Amino acid sequence: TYYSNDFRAGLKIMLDGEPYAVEASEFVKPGKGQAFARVKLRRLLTGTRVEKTFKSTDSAEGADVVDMNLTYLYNDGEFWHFMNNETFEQLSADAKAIGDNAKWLLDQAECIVTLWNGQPISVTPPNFVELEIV
Amino acid sequence: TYYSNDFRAGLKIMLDGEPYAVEASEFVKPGKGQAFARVKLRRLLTGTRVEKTFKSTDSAEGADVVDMNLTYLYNDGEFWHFMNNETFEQLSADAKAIGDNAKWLLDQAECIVTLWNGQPISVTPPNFVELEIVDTDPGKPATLSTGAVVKVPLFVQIGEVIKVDTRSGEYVSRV
Amino acid sequence: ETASWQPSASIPNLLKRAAIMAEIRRFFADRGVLEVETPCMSQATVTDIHLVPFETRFVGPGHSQGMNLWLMTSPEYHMKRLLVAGCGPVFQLCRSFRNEEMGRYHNPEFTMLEWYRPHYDMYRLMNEVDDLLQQVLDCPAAESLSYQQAFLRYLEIDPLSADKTQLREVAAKLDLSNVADTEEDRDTLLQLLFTFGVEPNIGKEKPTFVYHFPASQASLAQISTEDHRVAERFEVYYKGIELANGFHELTDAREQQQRFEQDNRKRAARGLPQHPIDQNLIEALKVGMPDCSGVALGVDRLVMLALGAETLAEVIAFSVDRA
Amino acid sequence: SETASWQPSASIPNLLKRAAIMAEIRRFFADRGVLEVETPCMSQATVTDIHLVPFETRFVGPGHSQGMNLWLMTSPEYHMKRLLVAGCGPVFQLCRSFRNEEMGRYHNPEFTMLEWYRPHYDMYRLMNEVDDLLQQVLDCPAAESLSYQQAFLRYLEIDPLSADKTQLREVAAKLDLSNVADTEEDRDTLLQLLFTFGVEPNIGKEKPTFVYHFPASQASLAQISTEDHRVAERFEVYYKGIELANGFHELTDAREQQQRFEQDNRKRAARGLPQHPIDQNLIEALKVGMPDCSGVALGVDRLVMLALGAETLAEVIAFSVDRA
Ligand SMILES: NCCCC[C@H](N)C(=O)NS(=O)(=O)OC[C@H]1O[C@@H](n2cnc3c(N)ncnc32)[C@H](O)[C@@H]1O
Ligand SMILES: NCCCC[C@H](N)C(=O)NS(=O)(=O)OC[C@H]1O[C@@H](n2cnc3c(N)ncnc32)[C@H](O)[C@@H]1O
Repeated sequence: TYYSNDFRAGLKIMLDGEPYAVEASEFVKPGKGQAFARVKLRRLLTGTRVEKTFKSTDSAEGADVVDMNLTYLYNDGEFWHFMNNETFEQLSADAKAIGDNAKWLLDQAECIVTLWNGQPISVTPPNFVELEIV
Repeated sequence: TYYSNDFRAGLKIMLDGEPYAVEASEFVKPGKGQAFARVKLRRLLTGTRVEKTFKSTDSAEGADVVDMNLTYLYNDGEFWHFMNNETFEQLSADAKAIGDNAKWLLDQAECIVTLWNGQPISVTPPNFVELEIVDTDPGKPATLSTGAVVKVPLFVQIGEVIKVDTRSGEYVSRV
Repeated sequence: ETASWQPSASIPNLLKRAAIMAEIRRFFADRGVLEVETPCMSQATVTDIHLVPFETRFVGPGHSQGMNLWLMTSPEYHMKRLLVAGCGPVFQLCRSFRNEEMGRYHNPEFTMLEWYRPHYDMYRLMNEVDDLLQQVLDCPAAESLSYQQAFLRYLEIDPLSADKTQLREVAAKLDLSNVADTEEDRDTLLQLLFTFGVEPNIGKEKPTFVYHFPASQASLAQISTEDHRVAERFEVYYKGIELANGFHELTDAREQQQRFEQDNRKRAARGLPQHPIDQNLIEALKVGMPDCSGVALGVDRLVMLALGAETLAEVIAFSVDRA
Repeated sequence: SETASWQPSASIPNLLKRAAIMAEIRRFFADRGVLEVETPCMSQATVTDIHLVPFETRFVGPGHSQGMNLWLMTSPEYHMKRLLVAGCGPVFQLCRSFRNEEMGRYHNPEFTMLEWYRPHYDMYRLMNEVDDLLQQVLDCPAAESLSYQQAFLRYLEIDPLSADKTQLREVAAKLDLSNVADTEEDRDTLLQLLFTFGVEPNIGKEKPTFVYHFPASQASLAQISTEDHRVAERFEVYYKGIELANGFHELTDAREQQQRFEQDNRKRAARGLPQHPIDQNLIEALKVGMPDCSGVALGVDRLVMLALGAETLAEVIAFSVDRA
């Protein structure tokens, strides 16, 4: 758990059931009012930006969100497969997880995958790919 | 039991065995210097004024000094005798305590006796006393029943009683 | 750049800041408003619920006695004592302190500009402030909105009648449920909605005055005689920055003492320490203070907006971080 | 008898005249292009100056945050010197300063200070500027000025720079001060005892009196004279029995300055006084480079007091401690 006034950028926290990344935080305390934290967050499960308010005494649960640089295997039109050259483990990313990236996911290539609690939710393709001109 | 910068007019303190009464205390602390207490005191044994510096940390032990109204009764070459109107007890003051007021004491006079540890260290007679002239010639010097010599007008003769101001030792008027 | 020994404010910025200070003194000198200097330390403090002062202890010469003191959160109590003493209109540019307060726009110690105007109602005072913001910010005459119309405009809700349920869902639309659904204090709800629903959309082009705050948020202001629902309190905002808080001062000793007593009851009920009521201010109020209006403005914030700096630390020689 | 406590300690007329004096000082520097700066009242570090005891406070951050102790500034010097290094040029400040364990006719735990710094001014050129200010505000004549030495001869007929520790106590016994001198083993301590109770009460009677070139040992943060390394480039000005200002040709060597602080702490440890961590921000700034300059710290309250004919600090302060 982290305290409202520790919300530095890059912090992953659990909120109302979802994982978020802290983009920025600001201290707010209006005339005759209590102290707050105005936080700009990254709603991971949908890639959108949201803003939230917290009491300076509020806190949040750290969330499990790491970036594995797993290698892309192939997709069966529905799932995109990745593997760990060390762990030997594989993971499947659905269409919403890989999102608007399948365009550059060329068979056999290392990618940076953001997984929340093990399973992927974000796919970051190394945008230095050499592709075909069909 | 008292601190330098806590000294204050009236406080009775001890300094090298002698009793002193504080008149004024001033906090002093110069640039890059330590703190002091520059104070003015009255050397109670010599009715003298005096000034000295203490470190702000320095302390002084209290002193048992108190005034008290007593009535002078008599002198006998050894002690001047006064009496406590309340307690019914008496005190004896030597010639040091009587200081220079011996010549103003008349049986029955109310006097302010400054006591230190019980014993008297100074005596204050009434502001005005009424004494008879036991010798003088047709201002001019006159001798009082107390032995005191005062200047009076030329038209004042022996047998006449006058009032003198014991503070300035001057003739004030006739009685 | 950032080596800690270096000042957080740039020399160029410090040069202009000074110029604005002089501009401010002049402005008051031209209006015959006397300057005064009140203490930074005091045996008394304020009961205001959300403020938490600094404490320090005075020990006399030679380690004799001891005495706890509080750093002034504002010069207000002392200046009210002065108004009663008969000082006439006065202002002050002092350093104030507020613990637990640090951020982009807050520093534990900041410069406050506070002045009182005998015989000026909330409106005549506000006009004086506007004239000051116009000269320093070089902007147009501010706009004036009532707390009531500010809510209706930006949140289509009436803070004077709406109830916890109706306004708790406005909080959900602003996505503040996490801090609202669990709040049972109507005033705290309003503040939550105001600071996050109205403040950020206010004063975009020119500064904006908002008056008649709810009576519950009067602080030391008088309650309106017309509408007992609002107080003679106002604040002014610009570019999303809160610049000053002022009001038609409460002059009834009785009522003023009750509010302080309430502040202490609210603090204890929350686990916050209670602070002794400043008897001097009370006593002076009993003697009788002139009908007047006062206001406190955050100088650091004025300078910040005038030089277009992005943070308060940029217009302060040394913010706490490196003080 | 006394007026009710809610009331200010100084008369309103005095408060108005104080404001006029305040404006008069700002005008004076504004006319000479000296920049006004406001430095912090609270700081992570304090001074090591042996006889100063600073106020202390605790800063707690928003929400859950480790507390951080802070000291209230006894003077703005360390910040202004850092500002000097940052290239601010000639600057001055009218700030509120704080010093614990100081209460009296001429001291207030909190007081107002006028402190300014002149890049490339030597001790004498700064004193002259102090002279201009005093004449300006007090409307007195041009001050006189003597060295710490010739000031000691002229009143205690002793050469401070030479006179051994024994001759020192004789002059002490002369003015009845032996109660603090005899057991005293520090040469500068006796020298200070003599100076403030032997020279200060006799100077500045008719007009301000500057006293420069204090022993190299009482240099504080001032340079030691290049010529006579027995004295330090430091001066103090007095008037009507009141110490008004303390200034000096600033020590620019960071290496030297650091050691000096280390020596304060040791002298402190000895005296059983608490030690204080050396302000690294001042040292780091000194390492980068502080132009040669001179600074002075003037007690405004005492200046306003003299100007108004008041007899105590409390009569020129809105609210004295007992009413604060
Ligand atoms: N009776 C006169 C008005 C009283 C106002 C009341 N005492 C008060 O404090 N209002 S305030 O809004 O809390 O503060 C006034 C201004 O001070 C500024 N301020 C407050 N806290 C800080 C901090 N911590 N840093 C910088 N500036 C600050 C800001 O502009 C505020 O609008
Ligand atoms: N860097 C050059 C200036 C150094 C100044 C040095 N640090 C200093 O403090 N000198 S001082 O003599 O100790 O203080 C300067 C003046 O501040 C005033 N002063 C000091 N302490 C007090 C108090 N306690 N109350 C009121 N005025 C005070 C008085 O005029 C002193 O002469």
